[PDB]
Amino acid sequence: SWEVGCGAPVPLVKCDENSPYRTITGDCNNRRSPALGAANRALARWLPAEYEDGLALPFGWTQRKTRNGFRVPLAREVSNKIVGYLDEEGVLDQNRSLLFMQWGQIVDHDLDFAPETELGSNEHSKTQCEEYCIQGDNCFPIMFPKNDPKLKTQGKCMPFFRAGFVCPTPPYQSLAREQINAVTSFLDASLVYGSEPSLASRLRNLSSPLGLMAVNQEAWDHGLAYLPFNNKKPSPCEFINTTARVPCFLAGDFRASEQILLATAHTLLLREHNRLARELKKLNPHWNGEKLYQEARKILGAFIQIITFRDYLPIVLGSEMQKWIPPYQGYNNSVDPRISNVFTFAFRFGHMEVPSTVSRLDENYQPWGPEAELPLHTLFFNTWRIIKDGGIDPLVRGLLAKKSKLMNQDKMVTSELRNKLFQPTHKIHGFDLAAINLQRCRDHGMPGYNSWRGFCGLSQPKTLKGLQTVLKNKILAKKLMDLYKTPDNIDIWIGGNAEPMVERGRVGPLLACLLGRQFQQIRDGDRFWWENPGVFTEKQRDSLQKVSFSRLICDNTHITKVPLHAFQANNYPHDFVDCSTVDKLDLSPWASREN
Ligand code: HEM
Ligand SMILES: *[C@@H]1O[C@H](CO)[C@@H](O[C@@H]2O[C@H](CO)[C@@H](O[C@H]3O[C@H](CO)[C@@H](O)[C@H](O)[C@@H]3O)[C@H](O)[C@H]2NC(C)=O)[C@H](O)[C@H]1NC(C)=O
Ligand SMILES: *[C@@H]1O[C@H](CO)[C@@H](O[C@@H]2O[C@H](CO)[C@@H](O[C@H]3O[C@H](CO)[C@@H](O)[C@H](O)[C@@H]3O)[C@H](O)[C@H]2NC(C)=O)[C@H](O)[C@H]1NC(C)=O
Ligand SMILES: *[C@@H]1O[C@H](CO)[C@@H](O[C@@H]2O[C@H](CO)[C@@H](O)[C@H](O)[C@H]2NC(C)=O)[C@H](O)[C@H]1NC(C)=O
Ligand SMILES: *[C@@H]1O[C@H](CO)[C@@H](O[C@@H]2O[C@H](CO)[C@@H](O)[C@H](O)[C@H]2NC(C)=O)[C@H](O)[C@H]1NC(C)=O
Ligand SMILES: O=C(NO)c1ccccc1O
Ligand SMILES: [Ca+2]
Repeated sequence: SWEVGCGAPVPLVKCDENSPYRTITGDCNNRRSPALGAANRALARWLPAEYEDGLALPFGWTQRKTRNGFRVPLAREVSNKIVGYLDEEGVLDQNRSLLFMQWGQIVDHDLDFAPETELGSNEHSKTQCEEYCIQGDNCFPIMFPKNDPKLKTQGKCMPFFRAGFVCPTPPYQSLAREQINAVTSFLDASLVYGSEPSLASRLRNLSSPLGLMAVNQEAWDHGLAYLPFNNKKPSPCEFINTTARVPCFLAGDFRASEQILLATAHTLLLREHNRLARELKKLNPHWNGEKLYQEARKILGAFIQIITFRDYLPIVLGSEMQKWIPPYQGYNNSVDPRISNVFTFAFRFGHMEVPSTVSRLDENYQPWGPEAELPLHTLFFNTWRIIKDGGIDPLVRGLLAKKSKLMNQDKMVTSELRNKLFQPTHKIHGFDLAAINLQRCRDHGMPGYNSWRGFCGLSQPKTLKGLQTVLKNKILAKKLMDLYKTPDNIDIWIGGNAEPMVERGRVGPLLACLLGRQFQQIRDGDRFWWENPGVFTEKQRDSLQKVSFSRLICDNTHITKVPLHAFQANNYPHDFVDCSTVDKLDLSPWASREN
């Protein structure tokens, strides 16, 4: 008996085996093993976890224990000496729009979420961790180096809490610690609809038989919907501006308001569901609410799948695309569709793609107002700039017309994220996402850089010189050695991202392998994959492959000019055409006759 037993975070129910619709939780996708890919289950392990005590303590916890003979460097040190930089000039990606970064975050949020541990509201725990920086239980602080300016200004550490895990929440004790994925592993738009029946239902408009999602009642965007506000106070969104007092939005995913451009994409998707559902009510007047909801939902999930696999993946993986994701051959019930623990770190290549500012453009795509270009850090958990400063059209135009940041070995992550991150649970704009990613690697018990190179069949450098040749960078390799003392101890997030980009792509070999395997598996092991015979009809398929992010914008905003290939860098006005030139989604194939 393999470690097959434990199952408890978990909400349990029965499977209607002939339902043409996915469950909200992901259960029932695989017929022989119904829990596969479901939400609130453990992240899969492609390799055994590596903890300090073999079971649960992260490396770096016990200051005297080493990793292969050496102390592991402080997360914030590595951040300071390797990841930071000062000059934002020359840093933009010349052939990827801001939308390229933004889509990655959306896909990521549909596939994985490992929430921090809670246990204790009205507990000195949240206090003992932030106020005193005392390591202990789920408090695993990021200590500041000596010479770090945050020491003079912020305190002795940045609080950090370990990720939730399967089985409990209490002192669990024997088999290795496994973190939770709170969302469904299938690319199914769970970030729009929710992963729990509890939330899925609350998101819906059930007082009307139209199969629509609830929309904001306090505010409108020139007649277009906004996501509803969240009930819960205190909300970090009203905190960043107690005068405006505008709460975070309520969406299928809890991270929706982390930054204004993410909330903007969530709004576009909410609108498409309603557009689709009312458009479907027109062709099938007899269909009921539930049918409208499920059928629009199914359509929206196919859209996310199509854009991801047809438009997005090919420009991340480049020439490695064909190597890891061969053409679709059909559903394979033997494939594990679960998202792996390491994927959630590999997919973090996106953090190095975020630029320092966000712009709002007017109708001619020229600056909108006098304070049109804003620093990223003022937009974390900011919903007021949307409700009170022009709606989403100005931000959407920036998404289309501005560029992503390009990964650069000398310029990894912007200070907006590296020194000024705002955490929903705390009150300063002073966190470091890079140090957090590093610390989280250790928290999730990740094998080191060389373990993953071997897994992907790549050479494994043992020397500084071996490491120079792989990174193709003498000094980066050297700072890496000085901090880590052996390439075996290099945290995967930084190791993976330090490698040069493959041809036509935006990640290196190690990441291409880790990303590509994962995507191949969630496609091949998804019974509801859009191309799987029987999910949609042939005619429905011919209609779905004409979707494009450009059309989505046209139908759901007041923007009338869009580029044809939204993910590449596009210059206004030459690369911008009229919305009426853009292929629409033909829903006639969804018309039924029941006589
Ligand atoms: C602010 C943040 C972003 C933009 C300004 C941002 C952006 C991205 C991109 C573009 C990603 C992929 C293409 C991506 C992936 C994942 N992130 Fe990240 N992200 C912002 C902020 C955060 C924060 C805060 C976290 C949590 C860090 C922690 O470990 O505590 C974060 C994480 C992740 C993540 C893991 C999700 C999970 O499985 O739990 C990605 C796959 N991002 N982000
Ligand atoms: C900026 O990036 C653009 C998109 O990545 C790129 O254009 C793309 O170039 C590739 C070259 O491989 C072509 O790829 C397509 O080739 C044919 C289409 O003629 C198809 O049969 C293939 O399946 C594949 O999709 C495309 O012509 C184009 N890709 C897309 C999706 O439009 C530009 O070259 C880049 N610009 C610069 C200046 O480098
Ligand atoms: C917190 O949110 C506040 C309200 O949203 C915001 O104040 C608002 O923004 C500015 C003040 O700086 C004013 O906007 C402008 O309005 C017209 C443009 O249509 C101009 O002609 C005006 O001169 C003015 O500059 C709003 O009047 C103002 N609203 C209120 C109620 O004060 C704050 O700036 C936000 N504070 C922080 C710290 O973010
Ligand atoms: C649920 O749907 C109903 C019906 O579509 C929404 O109410 C309508 O929409 C707007 C704003 O309320 C107005 O044109 C009418 O007052 C309503 N028409 C009808 C037929 O009721 C309602 O806003 C939705 N509720 C939520 C919470 O989203
Ligand atoms: C369905 O997926 C399974 C699991 O990934 C595939 O298994 C392959 O089959 C060989 C033996 O025939 C196994 O050793 C490997 O796990 C897989 N091959 C390789 C090269 O790794 C299987 O091929 C798939 N089945 C179908 C019908 O496509
Ligand atoms: O935004 C996030 N990820 O992309 C995020 C992830 C974990 C915790 C909170 C957050 O805001
Ligand atoms: Ca999902």
